[PDB]
Amino acid sequence: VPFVEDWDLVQTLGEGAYGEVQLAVNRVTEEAVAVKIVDMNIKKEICINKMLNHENVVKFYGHRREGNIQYLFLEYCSGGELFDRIEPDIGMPEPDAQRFFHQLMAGVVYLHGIGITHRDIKPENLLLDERDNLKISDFGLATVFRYNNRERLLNKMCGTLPYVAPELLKRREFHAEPVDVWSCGIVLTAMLAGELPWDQPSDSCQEYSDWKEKKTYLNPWKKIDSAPLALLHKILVENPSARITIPDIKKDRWYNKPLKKGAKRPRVTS
Ligand SMILES: COC(=O)Cc1ccc2c(c1)NC(=O)c1ccc(Nc3ccncc3)cc1N2
Repeated sequence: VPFVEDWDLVQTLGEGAYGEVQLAVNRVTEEAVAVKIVDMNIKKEICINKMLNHENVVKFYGHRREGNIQYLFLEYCSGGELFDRIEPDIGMPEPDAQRFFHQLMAGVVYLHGIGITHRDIKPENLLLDERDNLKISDFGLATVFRYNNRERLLNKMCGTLPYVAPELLKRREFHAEPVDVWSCGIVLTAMLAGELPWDQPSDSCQEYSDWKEKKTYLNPWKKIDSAPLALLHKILVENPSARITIPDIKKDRWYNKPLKKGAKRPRVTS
């Protein structure tokens, strides 16, 4: 009973404009949590976080206000960022990328199902727990696109340019779901080639023009096997209304290709 509410801040997990994130350890139980410290947008992040409950979404335990400073208690992910599992210019083994992509789809399906769009999917925002289970992180740019079963079209510029869908730069209004599908396709590209295909998806970007002209003999596409590449051809489609939806990604051949063995379990012989 005494001291269970006490947490020691043992190290910095992240720093930025928002403030900082510290790894906190319970004085009594030694449970590890991530505490987001915002100097003080944050009201919306907390409200969205209160809605979330899924195995592939960073869990929100609660918040505390100490005058001006807000403390967000979040699920600690000991495996760090997916970003650091991507070898520059190489990527990672295709069965690992497939497993992470399955868990990313489960997370995004969940959020879209409750009418939430993350709006900044990228490997820095995809964390790994002790068993390498992927968790969608940081709902600071997230918003509600569906309420009372009515879709709201988005118009605000949100995200990170290499991961943003082309409609965000070309259209005044756009559907939220194809934008998250697109960023997931860029994450899959990064996992399989260890590089981003373009600085941004605009016609003034030579690499983006090459892709629309189907020059897949060029990098990063040359490093990707034909089966995951065929999926990327359906995701990285400029027209968001013609882009593949998640129910159709779940039917894709590479998505359902057996590649990955289960977690290595202890065994003996004779
Ligand atoms: C001491 O470090 C380690 O042992 C390995 C490590 C490194 C970076 C992160 C984590 C773990 N885990 C997080 O849960 C984590 C939690 C939060 C976070 N950043 C956020 C920023 C803003 N909002 C939410 C999360 C990054 C994170 N990455």
